[PDB]
Amino acid sequence: RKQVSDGVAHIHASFNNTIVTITDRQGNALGWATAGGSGFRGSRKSTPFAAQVAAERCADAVKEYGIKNLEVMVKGPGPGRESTIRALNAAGFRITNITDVTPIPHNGCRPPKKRRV
Amino acid sequence: SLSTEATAKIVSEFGRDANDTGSTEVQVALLTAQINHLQGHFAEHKKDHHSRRGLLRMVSQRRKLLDYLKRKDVARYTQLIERLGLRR
Amino acid sequence: EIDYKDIATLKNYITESGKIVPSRITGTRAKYQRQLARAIKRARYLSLLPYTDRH
Amino acid sequence: IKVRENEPFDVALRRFKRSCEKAGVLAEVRRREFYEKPTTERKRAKASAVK
Amino acid sequence: MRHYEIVFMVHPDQSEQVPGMIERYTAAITGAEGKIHRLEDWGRRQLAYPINKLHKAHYVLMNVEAPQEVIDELETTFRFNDAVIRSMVMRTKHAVTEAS
RNA sequence: CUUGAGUCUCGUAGAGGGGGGUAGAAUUCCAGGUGUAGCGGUGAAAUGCGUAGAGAUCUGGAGGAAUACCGGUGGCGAAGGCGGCCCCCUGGACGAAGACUGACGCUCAGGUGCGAAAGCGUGGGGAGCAAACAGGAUUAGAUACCCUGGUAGUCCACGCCGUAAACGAUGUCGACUUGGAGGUUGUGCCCUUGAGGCGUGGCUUCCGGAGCUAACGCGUUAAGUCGACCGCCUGGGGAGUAC
Ligand SMILES: [Mg+2]
Ligand SMILES: [Mg+2]
Ligand SMILES: [Mg+2]
Ligand SMILES: [Mg+2]
Ligand SMILES: [Mg+2]
Repeated sequence: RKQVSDGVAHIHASFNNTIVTITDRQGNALGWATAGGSGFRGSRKSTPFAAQVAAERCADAVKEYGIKNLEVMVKGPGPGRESTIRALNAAGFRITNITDVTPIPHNGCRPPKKRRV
Repeated sequence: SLSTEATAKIVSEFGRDANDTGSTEVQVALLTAQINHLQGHFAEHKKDHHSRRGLLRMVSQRRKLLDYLKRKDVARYTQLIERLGLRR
Repeated sequence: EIDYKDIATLKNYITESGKIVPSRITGTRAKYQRQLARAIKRARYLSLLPYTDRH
Repeated sequence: IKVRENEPFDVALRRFKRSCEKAGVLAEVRRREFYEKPTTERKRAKASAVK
Repeated sequence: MRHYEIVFMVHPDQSEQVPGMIERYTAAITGAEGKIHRLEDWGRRQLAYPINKLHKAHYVLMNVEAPQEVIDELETTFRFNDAVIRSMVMRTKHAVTEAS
């Protein structure tokens, strides 16, 4: 609808869920997808396959923008960390730059105790 | 600690003559310098305990040098205190 | 290694991420490593070197 | 960790992320801190590294 | 009287002040028995990171040997000179001169 | 008198202390753009947050706390403890060419001071984490573990509290007694033409001999062999309780 031909793809590789948001090099989101919404939930939405069906689904929503190339912004561990990228490129997307933007504080806030069993 | 200059300077006014820095009188005098000069550093900050530890070591030590001097020769002792105005 | 403005030298003692390289890997002595760390750190503060890759 | 390789050959090159940053730095911060546990549990590795 | 390796970087669109600044700083030092041992003007230079907008600064050296009093006075001015940004200053370590 | 102890000279390493600045990463919050139906969480869930537009993403702003990497079997400190960078003020330790003093030393009941965390008072601060508390869940029950929130507190100044598995569970000082491998720092010699090799002081890891030990083990940094001073123990419970 605006024709960008080349933007960027962000991937929220969270230990529980994975969402992909395609947006121009500016930041303005063009479309997004998420494993949780791509069907399976919980025990099944947190798998590597999840991000696949999600990422590919994010394209069938923004590809309508005449996108050709696109960089990748990966942040966070868990599955769909790499899976998402593959499917993305495998969709014809002319990849270019793959950079990890995972947050890593030089010793700042205090992480939560949590998990104790 | 103390400036190399202020040091040599005091080593003369109390030193048995010069080049010598072992003289009881000298040490005592030398200590009183930092002891007094530090009062300023401690008058401020205060919570600087670790540094105080060093301070006291100088006092307690000087107390011995002085006490010792008195035993080896009351003369030098009485005079020494006068120039440094010590012992209450 | 001794000076900070010598970015040309410190760059060798820094990974591609920006963080300084370990002492065991480089082999450099400990005494030297410490002196290097300080130069590198203050060098980054004068924007003569990067903190990480992003900025 | 930036990766921009000229000439399209879709090669991930995940070595960088898996060379320092990424996991290991995140999994390390996931749960609580450490406090006393690090000065030991971590130094308890040298007791192993030795032999 | 001690030594310091003062290095200050000024805003790019303030380059014309760089020279004027130097003369004043230098004069202030020598004025009170100062003793400059290195005056390098690296001029405009790309920044490792965009330290508060703009990725190009204007670095300058000093390595001047003078009493803490003046160098301290100088340190403050840097804060009251919107033109100048970052500023670092180390101690003696035996007067340095040349290279860099 | 000079070998103990100390002073001076010159060097050396250091997260030693007090004060004041300051930098980057990140979290959260506020505002706005893009964007659309989920996000978040768990073993699943649910509470919760979403169409009053979240999450994601981008931009700008506010603020508090802690300083990735370096980093270590590391270093400094009486102990407690102390990690970004810079300045100011300041303590101790070590080596060595030596110079100086001349037993000025060791220990120490009472005394004086320093004391983690939590806690207390006054006034600030408050992002993250989190006793209490409130929900959701699990369970037979679940005043818990888990999830969603969240107050004190955690941060600062000044005053108090004086405790800890305040642990090497090993008082301090000094002298002796096979060796091996390594770390850190000072210094001397060596075509140093070298990464370097050899010595030689300080501090420090692991292994181990004699010897010691009930055994485990300790083992020149002893729990071996000795001397000086101090602290403490005398069966378990009752009780570190009562008065
Ligand atoms: Mg909780
Ligand atoms: Mg407290
Ligand atoms: Mg309080
Ligand atoms: Mg020690
Ligand atoms: Mg042994």
